[PDB]
Amino acid sequence: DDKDFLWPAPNEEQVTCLKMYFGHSSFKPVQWKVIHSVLEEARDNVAVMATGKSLCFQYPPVYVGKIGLVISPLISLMEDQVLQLKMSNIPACFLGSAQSANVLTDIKLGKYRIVYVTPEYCSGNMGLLQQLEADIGITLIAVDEAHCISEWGHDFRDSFRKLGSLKTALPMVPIVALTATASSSIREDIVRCLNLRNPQITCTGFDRPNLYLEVRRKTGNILQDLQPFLVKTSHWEFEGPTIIYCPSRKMTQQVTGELAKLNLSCGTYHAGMSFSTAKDIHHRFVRDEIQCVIATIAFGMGINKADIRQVIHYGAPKDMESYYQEIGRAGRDGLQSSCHVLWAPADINLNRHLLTEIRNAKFRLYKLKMMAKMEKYLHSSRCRRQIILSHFEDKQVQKASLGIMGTEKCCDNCRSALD
Ligand SMILES: CCc1c(N2CCN(C(=O)c3ncnc(C)c3O)CC2)c(=O)n2nc(C3=CCOCC3)nc2n1CC(=O)Nc1ccc(C(F)(F)F)cc1Cl
Ligand SMILES: [Zn+2]
Repeated sequence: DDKDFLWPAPNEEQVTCLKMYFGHSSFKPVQWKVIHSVLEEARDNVAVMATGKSLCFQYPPVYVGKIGLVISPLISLMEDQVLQLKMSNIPACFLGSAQSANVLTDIKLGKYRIVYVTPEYCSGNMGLLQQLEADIGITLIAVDEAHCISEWGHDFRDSFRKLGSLKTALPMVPIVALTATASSSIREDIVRCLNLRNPQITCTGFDRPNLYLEVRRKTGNILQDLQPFLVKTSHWEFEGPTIIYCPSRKMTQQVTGELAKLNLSCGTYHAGMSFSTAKDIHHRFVRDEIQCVIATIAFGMGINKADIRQVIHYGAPKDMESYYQEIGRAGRDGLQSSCHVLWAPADINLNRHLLTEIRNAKFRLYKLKMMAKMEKYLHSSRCRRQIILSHFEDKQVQKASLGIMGTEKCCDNCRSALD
């Protein structure tokens, strides 16, 4: 199941390095997402993990035989990670003012794969980083406890604000900012204060008991299907901020057309609109000038909005992984939210036909497997949350979710099994 989520697939050399230096035979999907984006795209990342964090930033410099810099204020934990790396035959060291001249020389020569430094040491030694980059090449800079750069976080540190010059001093080096807080507002501050460019955001390890899951059959008559979600007001509206994800541009236009007849505060978003009208819809939704966005998969990434109360997939989703990213945008404030899929067998027939249009054979098989998992989820009588967590989350999140599973607030299948 985990291997199906890996896109693209790791090669043999990547797998051999993982077994030899990290004692693992396979990458976890979130680990692979960060690692692949660093190695192949030199992309900045924000990795939010609630508790295998170290592999994300330790594996890429070890694989390419270069240097990964790790910035952290947790001195004892850095010393322990240095020790664990050495026990696995990985040259690593903690570099600070008390280090020997002989150690800095081997760092300068590219003999150490991972170098741990405090933020204060890093701030006062930028020229050394420019020298390491020009002579050896820095694979990445990891910034641990990254929430410390935020003034509205719970642990602001003066030593962190100076890390905003890393991107200017080393423009080609990707930064992997790591934190254990899933706060949406702290994440936007991490991105801004570190000067990250189009960062890949990952967020994993958290159970989300505030997300109610439901799958229901459609009639195709749009208003008949959406009426149960609507509240007559003086016009009509949803309970709160809502996203309606559709499988095509035409469906976004038809759904928007029906809600516009009701004078509902809404806007359409798809990749066929002009840049200015897309920016307008995005801005109006985050400023709460519109309550509902009717969109294709093109809408969602980079949306800093914690109070999405409802996600509706109007039509069977085509891809299980995309569905997971989309529902993950609901209730980031921790308050009650709902994620509903309204589907019909005809949506699955059409989704399957469009899959034949993917010319790359390897990508078509990956998308076919994401589609088959989505179809199994839709037709299932089992707990929806159990299925989702089994595909995407670790055993501790699965174990932690056992409290909500089986109860009236879990999913539609737990509610039906109850009575
Ligand atoms: C889906 C991952 C996720 C997120 N993302 C949303 C999608 N995304 C982007 O849009 C995006 N991707 C790339 N680059 C940029 C710039 C982007 O914005 C990546 C981050 C995301 O933003 N958050 N926020 C949290 C919080 C957890 C606790 O504190 C509050 C907030 N957790 C997440 N997760 C994990 C999550 O949702 N798992 C989960 C657990 C149970 C169920 C269920 F079965 F029970 F229903 C369903 C799901 Cl999906
Ligand atoms: Zn359930």
